[PDB]
Amino acid sequence: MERNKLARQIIDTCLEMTRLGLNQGTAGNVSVRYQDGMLITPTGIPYEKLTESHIVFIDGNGKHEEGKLPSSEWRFHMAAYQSRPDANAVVHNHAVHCTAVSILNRSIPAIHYMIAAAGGNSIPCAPYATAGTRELSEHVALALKNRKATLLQHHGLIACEVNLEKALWLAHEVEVLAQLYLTTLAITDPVPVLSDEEIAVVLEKF
Amino acid sequence: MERNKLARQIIDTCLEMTRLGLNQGTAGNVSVRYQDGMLITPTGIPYEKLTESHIVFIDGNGKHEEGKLPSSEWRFHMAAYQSRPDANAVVHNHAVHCTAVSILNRSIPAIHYMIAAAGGNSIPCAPYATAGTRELSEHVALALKNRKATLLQHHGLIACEVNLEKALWLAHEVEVLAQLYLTTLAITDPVPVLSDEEIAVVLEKF
Amino acid sequence: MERNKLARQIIDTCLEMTRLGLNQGTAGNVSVRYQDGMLITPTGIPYEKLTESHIVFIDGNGKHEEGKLPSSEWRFHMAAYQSRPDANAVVHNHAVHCTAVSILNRSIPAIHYMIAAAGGNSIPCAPYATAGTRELSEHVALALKNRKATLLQHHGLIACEVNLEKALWLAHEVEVLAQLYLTTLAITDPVPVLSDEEIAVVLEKF
Amino acid sequence: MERNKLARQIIDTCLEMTRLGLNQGTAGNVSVRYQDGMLITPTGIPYEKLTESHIVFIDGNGKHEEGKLPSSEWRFHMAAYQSRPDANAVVHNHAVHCTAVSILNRSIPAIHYMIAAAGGNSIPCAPYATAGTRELSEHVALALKNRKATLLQHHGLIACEVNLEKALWLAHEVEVLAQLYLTTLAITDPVPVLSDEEIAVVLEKF
Ligand SMILES: [Zn+2]
Ligand SMILES: [Zn+2]
Ligand SMILES: [Zn+2]
Ligand SMILES: [Zn+2]
Repeated sequence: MERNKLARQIIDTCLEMTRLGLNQGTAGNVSVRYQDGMLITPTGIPYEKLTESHIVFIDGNGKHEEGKLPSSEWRFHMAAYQSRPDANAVVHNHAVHCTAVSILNRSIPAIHYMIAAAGGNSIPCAPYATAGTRELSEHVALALKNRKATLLQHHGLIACEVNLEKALWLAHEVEVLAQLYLTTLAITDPVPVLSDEEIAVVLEKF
Repeated sequence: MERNKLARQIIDTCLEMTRLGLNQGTAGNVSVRYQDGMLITPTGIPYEKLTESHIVFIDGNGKHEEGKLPSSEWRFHMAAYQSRPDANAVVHNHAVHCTAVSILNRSIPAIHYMIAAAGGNSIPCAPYATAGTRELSEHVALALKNRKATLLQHHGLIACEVNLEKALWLAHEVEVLAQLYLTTLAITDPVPVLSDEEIAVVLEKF
Repeated sequence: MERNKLARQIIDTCLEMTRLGLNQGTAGNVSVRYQDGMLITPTGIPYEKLTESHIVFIDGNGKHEEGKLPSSEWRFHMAAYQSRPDANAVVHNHAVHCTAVSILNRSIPAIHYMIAAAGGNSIPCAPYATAGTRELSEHVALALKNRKATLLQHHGLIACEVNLEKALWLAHEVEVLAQLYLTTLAITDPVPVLSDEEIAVVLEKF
Repeated sequence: MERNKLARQIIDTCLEMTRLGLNQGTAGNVSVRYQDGMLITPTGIPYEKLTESHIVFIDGNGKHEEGKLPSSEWRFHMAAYQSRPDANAVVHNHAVHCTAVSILNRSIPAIHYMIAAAGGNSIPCAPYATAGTRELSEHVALALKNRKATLLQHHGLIACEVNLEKALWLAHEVEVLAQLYLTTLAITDPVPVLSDEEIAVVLEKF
């Protein structure tokens, strides 16, 4: 749990995310809870040139290390950490199916039992606000109150979990659920879903 | 036909299945008929860390080896083995197109002559029941009576065959048929199919 | 232009075709014109285990070498060679988009100027006939009279050209055109096409 | 900034573009501003056999080096360079989603805040004209007046930027936006977009 071990894993999550097909338009950013703030990916540097020393520390006050530029989307990473104390890692991306559902401004309903992985019977969609603003941060903090992942309208996805492995896994799972919802929505609307009682049993079970 | 040769092939089937794009949401599980029960993948361990010694033996009574946790979906692997005596290997996954057809709760009709690979003129869709229950197991055992593969509503796919090679091959084939059905269903409904007599000739031919 | 150089290239075309995503359901077969008949891939052996000595020779009379089983789809490879004297190589596959258009039993119209690569202003779709029969062979020979590639209803694609490189390239191009047609057909029907005069200029130009 | 360093990067952009899935039907071509004209990929040679010495120089008058055949699509590369003085690199391809939007003859509207990367609130679609003609060149030069990327009806995409890295990145981004637009258009028409004022804030911000 040294700084450089946490920097290496951030980078491996960047690479793994690209290999899985979630980082298209070379748009993601990844962070971990650390000391009084977080370690996050820098802005501008392509994932493949990233080295341990590129990773930036941002404290609880929002001040970042000297001579390093944190991701341009860092504020809602900080908002996730303060809204969900149990979150230790955050994955953000512009994965295509998720972003496509976020353009319809729809929530993803319980079309598969794996929806319970993010905490309830849906995957919310928070309202649009200009990227990088205080207003975007508030909507994300309210959406993550009772869910571990949220879509952001006209934008993409945020997923948070106890470690980087699980956070990437969740992010990927939401992209599968997003693709299943768009695939069936083109055939029939609305899409058949499992009932709230059925989702309650699955939740107990997990 | 030693235990470790069967453990190696299970693992290679996991890897091959991931490479083919069927194991998204890192959800599949694979088993083989062995002695009085089966060898199956364990729960929790990511496919890439899997070693021969991770594979779990579950006997005819449903008791598993000490200190090892079998997949959480093991019961319907045991149900497949008792419903189809000729089955020696089982592949389960949550492949996207198959799962998308299973959310519409539709059977896949004879839209391509390769539908005959699973035994008849369709790929059934068994009714939803909570994952891991006795009730899910019964529906799978009834669906596999006269078919080698079945969709599971709101869930995914199960495919069984005489060996791991053929079972993976079948599972993959059903994912192609699922994608062909969803692609054409978005254009026209219903989709044109081959007649029962035409399917009967193909069956004789195979 | 030795037998084993032609066997090596067939195999490399199998591999390249799989890498491109055209050989799903491990269904393709490839042949080259040779002596009085052709060299073709064998039936049963998975592409990755294929060695030079697996390749089968079939003469002008349809007799194959002793102890080797040619692809189960060899007859329409022989039909292509007799219908188009200029063809030296044949690629057959069950590529998804192409097969999906072939289930709608539609021709692909001039939605892109690259349609001219197969000879005219369309990609025909020959009528279904049981795989491996004389009747399937006749429909393919009539469809290839004035086109270098054809869809086969409820089945897949056949493409022929002067060498293996160009034949694979053509096969791949038709799969792109098939995907473009299905993608736009789900939005609007009919799809806008280029006029016959415009296609005539492109043809002169190529 | 030697000739061979610019030739190496063109080639790496070809390869990277293929790896990303934008060069299907082996149709792209890439160029860089150089001396009084440009260096561009040659016609006929498959990307993978390309060596530094294959790259062709075309001067300001449109004369190319002796014994080398420039891409068959070179004229609109020259048109981009004269229409946008700030452009140092050009990427052209027939990427599927982009080409599919270009067959509907539609512009891509502001469905995502990343639309601002090409300069405004849309991605235009220039009218069809036979490939390789003076008329195609004029339409591309008018479309690129106030945008860094344009679709070409019934054809594909052109993207230009200050260097090869950014030009490929832009080209890829437009393919993501194209896929998001076609995915949502199949569900609802019209697709919800961000307002012109909202796009103006994003532009200031970038
Ligand atoms: Zn973002
Ligand atoms: Zn399952
Ligand atoms: Zn076939
Ligand atoms: Zn072009």
